[PDB]
Amino acid sequence: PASVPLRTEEEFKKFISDKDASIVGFFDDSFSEAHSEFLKAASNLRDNYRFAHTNVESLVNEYDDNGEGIILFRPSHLTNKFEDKTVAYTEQKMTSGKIKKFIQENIFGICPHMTEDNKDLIQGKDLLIAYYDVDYEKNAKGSNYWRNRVMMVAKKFLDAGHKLNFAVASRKTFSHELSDFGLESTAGEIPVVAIRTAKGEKFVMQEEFSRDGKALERFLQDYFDGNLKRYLK
Repeated sequence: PASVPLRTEEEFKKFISDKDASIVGFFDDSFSEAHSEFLKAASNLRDNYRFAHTNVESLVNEYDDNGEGIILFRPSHLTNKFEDKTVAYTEQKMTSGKIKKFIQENIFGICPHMTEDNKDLIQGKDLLIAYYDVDYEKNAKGSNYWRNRVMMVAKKFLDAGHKLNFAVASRKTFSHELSDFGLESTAGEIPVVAIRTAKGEKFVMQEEFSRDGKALERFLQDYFDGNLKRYLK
């Protein structure tokens, strides 16, 4: 069952309550080229992502207007002012190739929480990570406080046309990665920040992370302007 059939609204609401994102197909025609292409995408990628599909009429009618849609639902605990919880597939034609691209480009949003499980999906492109005591079990309050500050700043650079991906991550979980940046792992609350480019250059924020976001802002400005020396371990 590469994609989970959702048979009621209640099963749908259950599916999307996960700590990870949901990729949900809405098809009134289970035999269409499009439905087939989604099950193909689902069979191909189900090891790293959560797929489900539905022909429940109220659901299909809600999320698409022509009985043929895909929506990504990002995790409820991560919803924020800077982006929306849902992303619709808006290409005219659904192919497995286009669908995989849409997942890769949209599933994580402005600043995912990087975990042990999703790290290989998030890493690989030019990426800023803020590391701190992220833990949505015991510390949702702290986790949101710092993530909202990273996102507020990131959103401004993104809107301005800059290309860089962002994430937050546990300074404890990723204690080993930190040594790449000459950062130590502590139980301390204040984020440390470093960028790794796709081509392997590392840039480490020097100033302390200020509550108003301006230290991050100055670091990113210098990064984009080409004013930072890279970190050599």
